[PDB]
Amino acid sequence: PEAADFAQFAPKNLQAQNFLTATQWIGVNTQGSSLKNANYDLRADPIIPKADVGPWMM
Amino acid sequence: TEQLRVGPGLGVGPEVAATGGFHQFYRQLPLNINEYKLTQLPGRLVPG
Amino acid sequence: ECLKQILPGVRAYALYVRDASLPFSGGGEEAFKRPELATLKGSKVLSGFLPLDR
Amino acid sequence: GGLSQLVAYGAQDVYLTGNPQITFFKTVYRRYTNFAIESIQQTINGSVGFGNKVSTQISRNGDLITDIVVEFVLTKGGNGGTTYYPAEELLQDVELEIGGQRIDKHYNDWFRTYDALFRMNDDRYNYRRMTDWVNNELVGAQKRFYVPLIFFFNQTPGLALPLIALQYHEVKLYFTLASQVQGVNYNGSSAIAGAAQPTMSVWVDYIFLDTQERTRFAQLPHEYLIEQLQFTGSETATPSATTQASQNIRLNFNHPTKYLAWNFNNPTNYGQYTALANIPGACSGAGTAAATVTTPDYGNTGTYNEQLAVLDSAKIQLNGQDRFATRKGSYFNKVQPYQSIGGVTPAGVYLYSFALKPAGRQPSGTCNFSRIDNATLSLTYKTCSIDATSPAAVLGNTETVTANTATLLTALNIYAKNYNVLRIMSGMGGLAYA
Amino acid sequence: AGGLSQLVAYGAQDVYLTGNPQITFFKTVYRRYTNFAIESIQQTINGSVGFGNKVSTQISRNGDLITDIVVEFVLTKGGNGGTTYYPAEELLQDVELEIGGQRIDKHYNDWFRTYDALFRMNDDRYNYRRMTDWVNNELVGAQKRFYVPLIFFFNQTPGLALPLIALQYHEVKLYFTLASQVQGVNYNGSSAIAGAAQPTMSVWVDYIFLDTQERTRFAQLPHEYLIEQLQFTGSETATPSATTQASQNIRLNFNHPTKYLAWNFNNPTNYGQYTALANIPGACSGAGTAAATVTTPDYGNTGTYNEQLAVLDSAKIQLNGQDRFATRKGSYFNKVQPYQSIGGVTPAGVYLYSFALKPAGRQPSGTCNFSRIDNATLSLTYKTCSIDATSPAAVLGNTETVTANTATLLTALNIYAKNYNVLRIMSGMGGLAYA
Amino acid sequence: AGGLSQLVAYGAQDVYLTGNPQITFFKTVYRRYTNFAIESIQQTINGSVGFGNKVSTQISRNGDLITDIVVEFVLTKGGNGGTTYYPAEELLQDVELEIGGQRIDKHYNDWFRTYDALFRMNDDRYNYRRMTDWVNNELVGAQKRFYVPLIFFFNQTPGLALPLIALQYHEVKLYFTLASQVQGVNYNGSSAIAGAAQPTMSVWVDYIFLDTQERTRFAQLPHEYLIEQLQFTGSETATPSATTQASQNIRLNFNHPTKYLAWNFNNPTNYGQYTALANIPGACSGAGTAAATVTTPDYGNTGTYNEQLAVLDSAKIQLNGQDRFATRKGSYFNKVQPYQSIGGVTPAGVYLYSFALKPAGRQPSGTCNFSRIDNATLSLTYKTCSIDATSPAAVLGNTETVTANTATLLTALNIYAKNYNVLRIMSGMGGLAYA
Amino acid sequence: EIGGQRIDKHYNDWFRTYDALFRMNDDRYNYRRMTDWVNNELVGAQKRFYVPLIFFFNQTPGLALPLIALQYHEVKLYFTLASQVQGVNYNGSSAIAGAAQPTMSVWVDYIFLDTQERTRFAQLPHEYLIEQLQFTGSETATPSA
Amino acid sequence: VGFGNKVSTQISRNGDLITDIVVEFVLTKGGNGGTTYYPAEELLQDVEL
Amino acid sequence: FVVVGKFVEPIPSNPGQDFTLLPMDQTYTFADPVPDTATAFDVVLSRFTDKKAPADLLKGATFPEAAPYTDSEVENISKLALSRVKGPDAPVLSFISVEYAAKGVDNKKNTHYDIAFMVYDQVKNFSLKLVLVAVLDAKNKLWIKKFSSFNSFTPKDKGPKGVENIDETPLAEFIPDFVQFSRLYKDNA
Repeated sequence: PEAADFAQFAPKNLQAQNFLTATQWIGVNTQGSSLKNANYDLRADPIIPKADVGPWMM
Repeated sequence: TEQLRVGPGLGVGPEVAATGGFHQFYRQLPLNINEYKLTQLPGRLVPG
Repeated sequence: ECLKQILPGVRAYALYVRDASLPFSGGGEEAFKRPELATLKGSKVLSGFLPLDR
Repeated sequence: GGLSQLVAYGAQDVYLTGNPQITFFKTVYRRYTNFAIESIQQTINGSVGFGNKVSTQISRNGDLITDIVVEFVLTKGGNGGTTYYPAEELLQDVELEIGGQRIDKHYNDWFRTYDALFRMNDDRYNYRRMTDWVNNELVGAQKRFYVPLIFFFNQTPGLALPLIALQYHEVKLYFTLASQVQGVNYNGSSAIAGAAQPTMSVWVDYIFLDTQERTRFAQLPHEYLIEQLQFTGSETATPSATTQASQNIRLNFNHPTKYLAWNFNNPTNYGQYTALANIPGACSGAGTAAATVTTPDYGNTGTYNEQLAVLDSAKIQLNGQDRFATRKGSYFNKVQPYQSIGGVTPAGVYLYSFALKPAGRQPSGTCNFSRIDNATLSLTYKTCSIDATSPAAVLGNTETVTANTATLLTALNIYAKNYNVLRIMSGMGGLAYA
Repeated sequence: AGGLSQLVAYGAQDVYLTGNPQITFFKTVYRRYTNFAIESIQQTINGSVGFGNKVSTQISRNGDLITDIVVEFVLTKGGNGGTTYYPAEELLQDVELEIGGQRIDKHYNDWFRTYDALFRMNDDRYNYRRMTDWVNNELVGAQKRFYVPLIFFFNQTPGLALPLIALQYHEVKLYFTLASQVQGVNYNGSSAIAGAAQPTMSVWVDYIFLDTQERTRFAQLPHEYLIEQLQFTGSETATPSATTQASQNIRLNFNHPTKYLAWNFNNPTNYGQYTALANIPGACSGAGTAAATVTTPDYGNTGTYNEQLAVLDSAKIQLNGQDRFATRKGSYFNKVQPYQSIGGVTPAGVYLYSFALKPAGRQPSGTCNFSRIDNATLSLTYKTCSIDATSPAAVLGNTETVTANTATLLTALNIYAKNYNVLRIMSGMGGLAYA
Repeated sequence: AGGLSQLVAYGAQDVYLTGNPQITFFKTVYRRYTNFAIESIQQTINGSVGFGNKVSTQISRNGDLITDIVVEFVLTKGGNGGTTYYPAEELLQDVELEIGGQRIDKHYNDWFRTYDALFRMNDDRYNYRRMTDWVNNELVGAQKRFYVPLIFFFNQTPGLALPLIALQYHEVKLYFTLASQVQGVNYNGSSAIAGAAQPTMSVWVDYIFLDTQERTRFAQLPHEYLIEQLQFTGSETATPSATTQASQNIRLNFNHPTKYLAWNFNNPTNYGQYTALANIPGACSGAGTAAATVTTPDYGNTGTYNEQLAVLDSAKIQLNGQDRFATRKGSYFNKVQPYQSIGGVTPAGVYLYSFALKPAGRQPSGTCNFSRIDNATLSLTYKTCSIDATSPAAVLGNTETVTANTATLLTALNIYAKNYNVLRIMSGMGGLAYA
Repeated sequence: EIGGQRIDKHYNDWFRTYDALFRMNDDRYNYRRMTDWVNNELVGAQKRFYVPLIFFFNQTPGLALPLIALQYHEVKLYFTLASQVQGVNYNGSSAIAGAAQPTMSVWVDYIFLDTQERTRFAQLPHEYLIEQLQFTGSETATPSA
Repeated sequence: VGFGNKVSTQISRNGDLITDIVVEFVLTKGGNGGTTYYPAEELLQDVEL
Repeated sequence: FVVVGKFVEPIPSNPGQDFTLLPMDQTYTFADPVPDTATAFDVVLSRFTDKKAPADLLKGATFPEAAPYTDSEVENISKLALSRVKGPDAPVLSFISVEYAAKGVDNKKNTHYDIAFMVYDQVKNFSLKLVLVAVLDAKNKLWIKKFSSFNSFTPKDKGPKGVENIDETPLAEFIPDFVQFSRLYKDNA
């Protein structure tokens, strides 16, 4: 809602700028764990099938 | 205003001024808490 | 998530250019506004003399 | 430094800051209507004096009214330690009548109970400053007291009484002044020779509205959800030294009730809700040889010392069924107000709420006693076996006992604060339910 | 039975409370807010700190918005317990808030004392006292770190945080004047304390670090903040005496929508003394014994709730020469006004008259716009100052219309008014909508 | 004249306050709410109670939602007045909140003391003390029923009432550990009190009974509650010394979005002792007389506001080695932080650092997520403990950076933090979203 | 603790009770050799002790805890150290002046699986039959003469 | 309640049916053993339903 | 659901008279749980007003008539209007007095009236203030333009919401960018 479409703005070619700042996603874990990214095992560590199920399995 | 002056009697909506006299019929039983924590194990026999 | 940063990103840039390019914001007296006294004493300033009617 | 907290953003923060809805760094003040407030003196009809009845009619000076403060001027009939909230005691009662209908009525004891239970901290202290002598003043000292009223319209502007909408009804406050006020004109039962009669003045704070709002009040019908006090006095089962008295007191109350409040008292001594004893502050001369455990230290009449209270336990039942499990008296004195008010309640004063927040104005759960055939408060009293003249007997004793002087607390006062609707229209007002 | 028995007994009277229900109480929806962080940054003080000196600081651009400001002091007791009274508050003689050279507001040591006396309360007030005084019977030579929070509009709520980031062209400065003397620290009454230490001072500002989306808006967009300002003038108090009830009509040179007026009478010699001195416990140096004097206060007990030592018999305020309300006793303005409007307990000698329903809050709730009033006047009647202050019986047993003979020492009157204005910030600059 | 003379004085400066009005204060519309009732119901304690016992209760499905919980205890004094300090609080060593076997939260007796020290105030604080201690000069053998309210998120507000009803397959339990010893009840310092009675105990849960429409929604709909949790770790204090300023780098093994972090330094021997003992009134057993000792506290007056007896000199919190704020005095955490964030008064020896604007409330209003901070550290600097605790001149006349020699006994450090997690309920079961 | 849930909890007394009932012969002796001084060591003697844990996964490979399958949950051990230990820092009720504070270290034996086995453990759901210890303390009815 | 007084009660509606009714009295002996004869009965002079 | 029968008993020997003791069911409902103030009277009295037949398009410029109103044209047309309330379920509405009575004389020999009066409903035991805007032609025909209850003529709007607390300061809106966080998460899949 803020900033009412300014069609009279001339620099509409903002291609020379990189707006993405990936500073908040540096060093995250699965959800909220804290283990300093835990790069301990010198292996590939395969993908675990975490299915969004309820509190029980079945 | 009208000054309703509701009388005694529970277990019903506000449209009833009075329901019971000295003893209303509405009664509530306790929920019998921890009823699931009782197993009710049956009895069995031994080899004759 | 990218749009959460970009859409405000674009806004920030466009407003930046306004300020980078134009003096102060490019605005007028709206920005350079002195306080209004806004009191009534001046309402009682009276004329010193009355001219003859013509 | 602070920047590292902004950076340290995780999945857990989505519930706190994802897709922001609000900000803490911007406040919006809401534009309001135009009004002004003025304090105007009312005329008192009748005759001011101890034991006399007086009344006042609120003059139609403003559009709405809120606060009412009664001024009294009293002199001390003895030294510091002889009075206890004497202006509170003096205003024996006050009745609020609109167009001849009784909307509400308060008693000196209610003011004491209400304060003891619902006010707190410095508000309570300032209140005491306006109703008593708190700087060790001496005999002959003169002081003006201010006793605020606590009727629904005196609690919040939100319930300002729309006098403008009451063209056909007068609003009157009827007052009864106490026959005696401790430390002012009487000392215990003894009259104080030469004591001065009170000077009284009633002040009403009026709201003056601008045109649009004033018009709405005058032309719209209104329904105010207001509070009323119900009160009855009862004979207290007399506790004794050998047995624990118990009593079933029928709660002859009606209407959606936010809470019940009660106390036991010695009607001789205003504000005495506890037993007296020879321990500091618990009686006149307490702590020494001259101590009298039958005469309170009036200036220190109230106390938080539960040992001197008389309620062992209590429950409320409705139509013979338990409302809640029986709890010890100290629960109604300490926990109830801890949970529902957030202040500290003096020993001997008890509360049981049917509401989440009874101290507020917004309804938050009520017990409608109009729908109960037999509402009863069941009290169990403590055993009054302690020799009050022996501090060891008092201070080192058990849970279920109290002072032998506790049997003097024979007056049982039960209050119920409820909701009703005061509807104003046709230039007249009146209650939705009786 | 149990709670269900209350729930089931629903009647006609309950319709107004729960019929066609709109809300519940048992489920709270918290709103999602922006990311932010708060950090305490030390500011540089220009000028020499010391007694009687004037120093200043410019708030750095170390965050985007600011709120709390705390001025720290290190003081050393120049005497024993009971010789000081809120000395850090006394020391900070005044504080001026200027944005771009434009005075936004200004506080005085006395205002800090009045403000506290009038608006803080209970444990808040006590904790405040702990941050400005010695309250545990500390002795001579004791050294302590004091904290004096500022009370400007942006120092009270995050909602009014000053957007320094939006003030790119204007600097924000705080000018602080330190008192020439502080009781019990470098002077004892009028006497200097040999060997007294100079204060050490530091100014701390709590900064708000915004995330990108909000930071941008603050830097780039215009803002409007409804703010509070303090108006203040000093006056000579008509001197009351043993022989008379002095009267005085004080024109109130105030402007803007005003929430309230506040005032006190005082003895400029003794900071915080708003009442007469007397030989009653806590009312004078040595009260209760042979050495008692009613020429010097018990400094640690300078303030009091004993109305008998106050000097205002009655007062009214007129607007354009007309009564605004009926004349009321000084005790009304001391006890009832703040009862009604604040809810705390105001010390004797400090008075309030509100135009607002809740002047202690942020939201405007009725104001007196003095820019639209030609003659606002405060009319005061003083008490007869006939009581012999050296005789506690004379004081404790006195009447409503009289006070201590020592009450004539309260010759200074401080009248304050707190009002609203609008702080506008645009294109890197800022100032107020009204003068 | 009168109020109308103010009302008429409307001008341009009032437009921001009253033009195109949005609200009025003269007419309140109360909201119609849902039907409910509240009942206080005793729960069954499984396991013997007494000193050193550990018991638990399962909250029965009497009502639909649960809030306030009070643990009743009956204790008898093992000595005279002045020998106990919040003994019912000391007695309840800890309480663990578990749903479906998952730990949701857990409080400790010291937490209750720390929490109170920071967040309760005025008469609430006093009334609380009345429910956990003897405050009317009771003597040996005195018996009282004590009430220890729990302070879990659902025990504070109806807004977070725990939806016991929506947890059809999960049990909600509370585990209570009772202290092996309670000062002035069964022990006096290290000595046991012969003949001391064992406590009686009962747990009371206040249940909310909902009507059909609301009850059904709670039972059937999924829920997400934003709740608070306590994190706690004990540390050994770098032993304070008379020879230097001890210092310590404490890893902050904390996680989750934290509203605040708080800590205290104590002598584990004496519950609630957060300060050094000294021969000044109230600061030690027998203080002020010949019998005074600085090895035993005046238990009834264990707490104090005299920071001179607090050990911490200064502190900072670092996040990933970066100072999160400039180093501030221990007195800054003790007095200013709670002034700013709570509004109460904090006892000496207890320190608070907020990451939130209003940590005393429910709305997060700013948090520090320690699950995203690889290595947070609390860095504490201690005072030099060179003051002769037995000599008031030294105890009271000393400098900012020193404390009592007896401060060396404050060898325990308790660090607490409050953070936000989400209690989710779905398909009849529930627990916390983040482990 | 796994995922915030208490899986189990042992007490020093349990270790003593457990040993009293389930260890034996040289196993019991060797155990004592790892937790005590059994060769008549004298005051001032220093010794490293090895206290094995007895949780279900500490007893058999068969119940090895699949840390690999717990990607979103942490596994923690909380250890409480006694305020006093006889013959170490206390002698009956008396503190021993000069007693040293303990040094502590926790060692975990980790199983490294090859690719096929590791992948299955990481990806498949598991049901491990485990043991838990329930424990409460009680007052002993005291007998007399 | 006292000697020579008339007192009464309305039976409450707590249950559905009523059977046994017992009037309890607490009396003290004004003399030694042998001086009373079924005094609780003597005291309850009459009961009207 | 209660069963009431005849109670078969033997014939009385000497007399024929006895105590009947008829059954009674003591229970009373309300017509509405909330008390009616003026709405029911507003609809019943609104259906008794005349149509557009008066044709008194002119403003009238009614002026008040200060008098005790003992027996004049105002109370006469008020009683004439109250006598027109003769419906099947219409209330009795006993007349009491008149306050704020205004008369206007139209140049076409007409007499308009704005009469506010008080009525007392005896069946409902309460009073109401009614507004009667009625004109009178030269042929004694009394046309009623609007006959309803006072306080029912509400103003245009009720501006202020009527906040309950004195100072609470609700949280301000975030006011996001071009998509306002709704179309952002809704447009993407």
